[PDB]
Amino acid sequence: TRLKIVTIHQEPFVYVKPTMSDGTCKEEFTVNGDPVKKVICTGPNRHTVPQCCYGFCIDLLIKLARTMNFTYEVHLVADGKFGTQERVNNSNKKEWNGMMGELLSGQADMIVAPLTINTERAQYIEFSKPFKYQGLTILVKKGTRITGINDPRLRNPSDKFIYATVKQSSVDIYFRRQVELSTMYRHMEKHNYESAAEAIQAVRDNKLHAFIWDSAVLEFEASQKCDLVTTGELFFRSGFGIGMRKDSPWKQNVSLSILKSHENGFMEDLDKTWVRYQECDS
Repeated sequence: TRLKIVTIHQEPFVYVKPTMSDGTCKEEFTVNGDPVKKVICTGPNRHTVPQCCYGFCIDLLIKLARTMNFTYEVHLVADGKFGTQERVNNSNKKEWNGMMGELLSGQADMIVAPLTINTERAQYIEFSKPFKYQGLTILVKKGTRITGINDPRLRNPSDKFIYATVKQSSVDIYFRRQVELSTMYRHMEKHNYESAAEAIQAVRDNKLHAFIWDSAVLEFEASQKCDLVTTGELFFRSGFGIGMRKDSPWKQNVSLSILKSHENGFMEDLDKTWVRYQECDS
């Protein structure tokens, strides 16, 4: 009877850590001194095992479950991707990968993660109203001089300045579905990473010069690591929403909960707990 919730590792929305030797999760406290709420999330470490999950989206999940009175089980997307539609098995048959695919196949009943709301996905699933308003920006090593998405080193691609995004993500599609961005798309196609964490590390290690990704994630990362910065103003706006199959019995109630959370300070408090609370030190 409990909902199968699928999520993905993506700080500060979802942290994923090993359980202690006894199988439980380490007792930690937020910046406010409150216990950090932790849930067991099974997924690849390959090898699939129980792990500890917490963060902005986990607090949101707990709030939704309480408000809507439902039980759940959380697992991390098996292929580690957000989701794009592609031909499979060397055929012309198209299927969605990532969390999108799991939701459509029934492996998941609800996607609770920093999932971007876009038109392509909305053609196959239903989204709640946005639980977070953000956009796209660019992450670079402090010192790198880039104006933004219109910088010549991005518009006139060269092996001297490498940039990329994450494979099978909404950002990949944003560029793929725009002829005006064909040159850029062709460049990133040869450099895209499997996960945001790896791309961010690459920028830090000087192996990737620019990482194009969600501003909610990049601004947090850049604000916690003083060697990393973002290019400032977002070049596109998008929201994160809860994902459900079309004609789901949870759609209306999920959006009602999100509305209330935007109205009473709950969402704002999540930002003060998980996003803006301290200076760089990582």
